[PDB]
Amino acid sequence: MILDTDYITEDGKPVIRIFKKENGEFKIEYDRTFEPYFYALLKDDSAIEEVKKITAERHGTVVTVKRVEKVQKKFLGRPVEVWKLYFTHPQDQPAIRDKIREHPAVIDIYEYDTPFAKRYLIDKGLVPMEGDEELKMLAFAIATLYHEGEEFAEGPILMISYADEEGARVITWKNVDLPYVDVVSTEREMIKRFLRVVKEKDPDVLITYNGDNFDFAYLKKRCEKLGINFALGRDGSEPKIQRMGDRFAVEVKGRIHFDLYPVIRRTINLPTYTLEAVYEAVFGQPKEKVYAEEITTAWETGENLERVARYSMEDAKVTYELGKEFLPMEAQLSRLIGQSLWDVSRSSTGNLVEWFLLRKAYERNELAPNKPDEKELARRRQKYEGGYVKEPERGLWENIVYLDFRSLYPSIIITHNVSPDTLNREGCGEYDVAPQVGHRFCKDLPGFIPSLLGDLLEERQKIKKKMKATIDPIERKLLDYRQRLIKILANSVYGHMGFENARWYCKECAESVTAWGREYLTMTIKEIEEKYGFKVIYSDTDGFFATIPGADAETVKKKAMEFLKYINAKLPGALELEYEGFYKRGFFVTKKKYAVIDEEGKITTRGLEIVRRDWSEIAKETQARVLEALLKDGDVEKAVRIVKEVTEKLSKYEVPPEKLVIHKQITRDLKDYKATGPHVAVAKRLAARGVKIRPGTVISYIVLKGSGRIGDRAIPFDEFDPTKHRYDAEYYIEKQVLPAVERILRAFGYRKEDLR
DNA sequence: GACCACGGCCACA
DNA sequence: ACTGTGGCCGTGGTC
Ligand SMILES: [Mg+2]
Ligand SMILES: [Mg+2]
Ligand SMILES: [Mg+2]
Ligand SMILES: [Mg+2]
Ligand SMILES: [Mg+2]
Repeated sequence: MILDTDYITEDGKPVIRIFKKENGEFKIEYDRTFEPYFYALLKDDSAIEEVKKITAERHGTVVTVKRVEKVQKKFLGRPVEVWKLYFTHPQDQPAIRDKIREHPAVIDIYEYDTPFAKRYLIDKGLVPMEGDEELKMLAFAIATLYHEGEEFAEGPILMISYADEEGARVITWKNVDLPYVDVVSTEREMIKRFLRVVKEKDPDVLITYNGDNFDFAYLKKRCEKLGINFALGRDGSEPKIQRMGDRFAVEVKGRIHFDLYPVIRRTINLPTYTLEAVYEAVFGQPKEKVYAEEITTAWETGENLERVARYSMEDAKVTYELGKEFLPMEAQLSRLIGQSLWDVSRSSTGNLVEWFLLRKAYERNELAPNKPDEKELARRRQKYEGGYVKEPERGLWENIVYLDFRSLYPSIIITHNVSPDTLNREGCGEYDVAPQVGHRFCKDLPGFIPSLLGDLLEERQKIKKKMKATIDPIERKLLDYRQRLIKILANSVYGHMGFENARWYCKECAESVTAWGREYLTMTIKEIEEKYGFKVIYSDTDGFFATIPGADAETVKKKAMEFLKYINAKLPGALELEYEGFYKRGFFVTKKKYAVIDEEGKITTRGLEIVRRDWSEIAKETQARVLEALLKDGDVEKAVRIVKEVTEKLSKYEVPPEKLVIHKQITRDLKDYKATGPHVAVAKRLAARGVKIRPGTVISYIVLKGSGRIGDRAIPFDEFDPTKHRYDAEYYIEKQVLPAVERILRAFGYRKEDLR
């Protein structure tokens, strides 16, 4: 199983290292033959001699062009004659590429910025994380001595915890009498001890939670001060720091540092992403938090260090469990993209399609288009039309079915051969024409994008079959991961075609896809109402809810089964309207806000406040209860009882203040805010007391009793003292709870007055 | 100083 | 930095 790749230098020449795990043991393959290269497009091939003599400067050494090969690749499906420029070392390309672009006779250079070791995974057609090879893992967290107004890592590391299959344990340089605590003297002896434990266990994966930004950085600083060789690398190297936009990530050569924080950021949507919050969300059991002030006071008085030892042990223990939950799927995603788990677990879904496409393009000798320059980025701000959204037949409904298209946009791309290399291609013998936008798409040959999407969705269906037949339990959920990941990857290809900074940007393709989706959807909505007598209640991009007025459920079910047969014969190619589900009732508020109820009894909520992070828990709780009271029982008078009870509780300040917290993210530099809402009024006051407020910070505030601007009297919930503060009951009654339940109960003639 | 457009956040498909 | 479509509110600007 390939685990990562990099390269070292030997007498100037680069050497690819493939970090594998084969037949139970770690091993390193070395390749001294792979040469670095990029392509160049010339006016006349004669100029190759002027450019083969281009020169530049790096490391006090002159970078020159090794050799040049003339090759034929495709660019936009067209036969193009390009010049392959080889170099001796990867670091030659930055030093000389910009000087090459500016030569008179070069139209453009391509694929000039692909990391050498990632280039290798592609050019050699190798796949990380392939095989049944099981990986030995190890989580670790640290405790620190924090004082306000101190430099980062001014204080020592107090505890180092680690967990795996064998259990959780804490090293610490003070006596705590707990069976899982290993005591040493000095923190230098705990760090060397941790190195001893990691080196002995030789784990394939080191799982942290924000170890990209705290744990490894703190360990580094301490190791510099105490003169410790912090050689976690399987080659004996120290952790390597890379830039991650305005952040950092840490490599451990020969291993996979799997930081769970970015992974869980994208995979789960939570109000706050503390280790304790994420653990409760994922496993249903709560995790207790002890704070830095608690930890420092415990360490310097020597008292109650055992609860700090328990916190550190749990940090590692729960970090191992989340590692086991989130790693296998991310290892399947690594397999799909053809990039290392370290990279993929730190990449956006938008970044990954480029890597997948890059690999496919190389498979098909297709010259990857360059990333856009800033002038083209401005030509790419033209907008287009998206999905059709119907104003819901606002109110409550009976016996409704949801019909949705199977992968509407991929079906469209495949069926009509939508690709930048098929758009308005001249001299074809068969075309399809997009509605409204009128873009013609050649069909003589399958295009780049439709070929991959077909291979992808074909593979996904193969996977799902072998899965349902698989006789191994792990391989089952592995295959389950692969096909689930293929579905997400398929429907990010449309988003790519419209993305500002996408290599295969094609606005004409992107708007042709949405145009076809709107035609097909509004057509089926027309046919189901006219031919079959339904009424479409609400329709977003690729589906709709509908029923037959004053009709049975069995009548709605069977007749809808009929309409599916009728409409799927009318639908061309891979388009397919399917029967997603039946629901006994459903309330529809506005566009993007509804909630339906199974005949088994499960409620599904969409877009309403119940699903919103930035709404108080008391409002979401109470609205939920009002939904159940209606969808489950039609008890319009139980719903009003709920609201009157809740408002009475708030007015008596009887509601737990924990339910009144509002979570809003910071998205930019506070310098750059033009409008200051309450959460950025809190933030600006926090930074004024020296708190790091970066993009991503989840402000969590409460509104205290008073008058005037909400922001002027909102405080962080970190600082709510029920003996020194009264929350603003009037705000949470009148500006949170009532407005949320009222949008629903207005359909039955209830004003906010009727809800007390 | 009542009325409102709207930065700004997050949801949906 | 995957897309477009959309609801909602605290805030300050407006005649
Ligand atoms: Mg790497
Ligand atoms: Mg930490
Ligand atoms: Mg058509
Ligand atoms: Mg955009
Ligand atoms: Mg829909």
